[PDB]
Order: sequence, then C-alpha cells, then structure tokens
Amino acid sequence: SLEDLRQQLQQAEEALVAKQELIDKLKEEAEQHKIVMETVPVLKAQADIYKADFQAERHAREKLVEKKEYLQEQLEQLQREFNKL
Amino acid sequence: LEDLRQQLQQAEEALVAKQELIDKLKEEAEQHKIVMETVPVLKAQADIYKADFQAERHAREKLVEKKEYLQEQLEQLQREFNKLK
Amino acid sequence: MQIFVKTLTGKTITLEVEPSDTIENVKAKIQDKEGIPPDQQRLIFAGKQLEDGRTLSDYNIQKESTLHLVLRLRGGMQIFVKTLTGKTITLEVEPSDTIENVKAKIQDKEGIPPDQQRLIFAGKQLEDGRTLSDYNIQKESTLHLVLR
Amino acid sequence: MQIFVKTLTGKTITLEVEPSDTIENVKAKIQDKEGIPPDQQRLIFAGKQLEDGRTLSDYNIQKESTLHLVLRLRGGMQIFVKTLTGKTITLEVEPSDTIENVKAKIQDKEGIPPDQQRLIFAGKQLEDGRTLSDYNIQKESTLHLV
Repeated sequence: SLEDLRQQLQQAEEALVAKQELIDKLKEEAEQHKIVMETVPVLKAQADIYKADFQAERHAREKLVEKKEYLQEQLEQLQREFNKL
Repeated sequence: LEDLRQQLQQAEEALVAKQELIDKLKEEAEQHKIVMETVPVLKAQADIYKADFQAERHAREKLVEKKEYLQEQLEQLQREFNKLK
Repeated sequence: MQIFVKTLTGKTITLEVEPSDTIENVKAKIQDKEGIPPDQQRLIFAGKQLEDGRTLSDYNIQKESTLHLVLRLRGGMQIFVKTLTGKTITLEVEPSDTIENVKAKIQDKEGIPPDQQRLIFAGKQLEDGRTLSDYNIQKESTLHLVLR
Repeated sequence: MQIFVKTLTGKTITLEVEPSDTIENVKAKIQDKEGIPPDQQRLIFAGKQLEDGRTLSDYNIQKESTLHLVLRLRGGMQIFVKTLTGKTITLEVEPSDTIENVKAKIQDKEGIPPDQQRLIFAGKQLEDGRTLSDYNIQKESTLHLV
C-alpha cells in the first residue's frame, strides 16, 4: 500500500511544479507591470510641464492681443486727423 | 514508511504555501490591472496638451504678423501725414 | 445602459445613457450635468481615443463600463476681456453663451462679482439675456469691462 | 560615479558626475552631449522634479542610478523669423546661440540651407562668428530672412 503512499508523493510533486509555473508567470507579469508603473510619475510631470508651457504661450498671445489693440486704435487716431487738412 | 508519510505531508504543506502565494499574487494582479488602465490615458492626455500648445503657438504667430503689418500700416499713414500740411 | 466616466483625479460621475448614442451624444450629455464644453473633452476606452460620431455600441461599451475623460487646455473658440486696469484675459467660450455665461467665466479669473460687470462691445452695452451670437461676436474678439 | 538619463520614448545617454554636482550642473552636461538647452530639460528622480540648486546627494542619486528626462515644449526665450513676405516662424533660442546655429534651427523648420540664408536684424546683417547677444537680440525679437 505503502504502494498508494508513493503514488501520492509523485502525484503531489507534479502539482508543485505545475503550481510553481503559475507563480513564475504571475511573478514575471507582476514585474513587467512594476516597470510600466514606475513611469506614471513621469507621465504626470510631463502632462504638468506641457500645461505649463501652454500657459506661457497663452500669456505671450495675451500681450500681443493687447499690442494689436493699441496699434489698432493708434491707426484710428491718425486716420481721424489725416481725414482733415 | 515513517519517512514516506513524512515526505507526502512535507510536500502537501509546501503545496498549500504556493497556492497561498498565487492567491496573493492573483489578488495584486487584480489591483495592478485597474491601475494599469491609467497609463494609456496619461499618454492620451500628454498628447492633447501638446496639440493644445501648438494651436496656441499658432495663434501667437498669427498675432505676431497682424502687429507687424499694423506697425507698417501706421508708419505709412505717418509718412503720408508728414508730407501733408 | 448606465455608465460612468472618470477624470484623472478620481472624481467619478454616473451618466444615464443607452447603448445607441454617438460619442458626441455622450459629450453632449456631460455638458448637461457637469457643464464641461463638448469640444474641451476627449474620451478614452480600452486604451484608445473615441471619435465623435461613431456610436458607443461599436467601441464595445457595456453597462457600468468605466469610461475615461480628459479635459483639454484649449476649447476651440476664445474671446478677450480688458479690465479697468488694462489687463487682458482670455476666456474660453462658444457661440451660444449668454452674457451671464461670459460674466460667469470672468468671475473665475478676475474674481469680481457678476454685478459690478458691464460689458461694452464696440460702443454698445451688453445685456445678460442675449447670447454671444445675438451680438455677433466672432472668436478672437475683445470685450471691455467698465464701471457700473 | 555614473548615471543613465533616459527620456520616455527611447534613447539612454550615460554620463559621469560627482555627488556634490548640482542638478543645474548635470543639465549643463546633458546639453554638452545632446544639445538640449537646460531651460528645456526637466529631470525627475523617484517621481519628483529635481531642482537646479540642490545636489545629487540631496536626492540620494548614487552610482548606476537613473534619472528620467522630459523635454519642454518651449524654452523661455524665442525669436521670430519672417521670410520678408511669407509666413512667420518661431525659433527656440538662447542668448549665446551663434547665427549659424540660428540657420540650422531655421533649416530644421523650413529646409532653407544655411548657405542660402541672409539674416538682417533691425538693419545690420548678422555675421556667422557672432551671437544673438552680440547684436543685443532678445525674446520676441524678429529677424528678417532674405
């Protein structure tokens, strides 16, 4: 029987290997994930920076819209006094 | 054999351990999977920020030209006024 | 046919829809609840951007399916406001935006309450009721704020 | 001590530095071997945006370490170039950029070969051995292309 006891030892060492594989797998896949995750800080920072630069450009544009306005009404002024004489 | 029984349960126990490991792993994988979802969207965001930047750079450029012309248009009307009375 | 969307802040909102609407139809509905202008919002699923028009059925979207929303920085149309100090601030707007819609957004940047505000566009005074279209205000246009 | 800096999409440069070397110090070195102006590069360690004034020690950057690099979208100073009648373009410059380097930057944008380029800045033609600072050119300034 001692016969059966052996048929169980073998039976169970083949479960150990089959299971150990399902571990190695999950272990590797978990690592890969950890590699992709360690980059989110960077994605964050980048989203952040871009928005920053955008804001910069929106103010640069803001100044010009303010210049355009100025020269616009300065042309208007000249025209008004050229229409005379 | 004293020792046979020993091995079978020594294996059975090591077997349970592994199964608890995979359970732990499978449980983190589940956590890893809803988090990973956040990566493609941190990229899709970095992108539309860049395009937002460019569409802003542009308007700035269009603004740079409209003030260039105004400057000249103003300088002109000034030469023409000075040669007048 | 009862789905949510989520900003990258965590902030979730449930949106009552059916598996027939278009991408813009969803976007249309977002603005209803949240007030977020449709063109300023991009939508993501299964790791990819969705395009207005193609209906939400197509992109395999199911019930309680979690969608991903992203707010742009620009908004397609913009206008300008010059303060009593001479400051120029760029507002993000749309044709159908009442003077109350504009007065709203001006309160956000400058702060000043929507009742100290009197907007003069090309000589004439603006009035809360009428939208941007009524006065025919094209983009890049510049409003003026003066004393009430 | 050596560290590997890598941007998000590929390209890992390796560089040799001291622990007391500051961030502004490492940026100078990344320009020295990659061109990218310091005002256009932001470094990140452990998910934090490093600071030009503090050192590698202040952040625990030991040997074989990796700092992440993110490129800006602008740079603090930019000039413009009008083809005298055509469209106007924006250039990302540094006050100590030579005029030839300005030609290269133009060629990257409009194909125009530096040989076929003549630049005038508010009268005065810009020679090649000189810099934008030498003609007192500053942000928002506009150059004329002939």
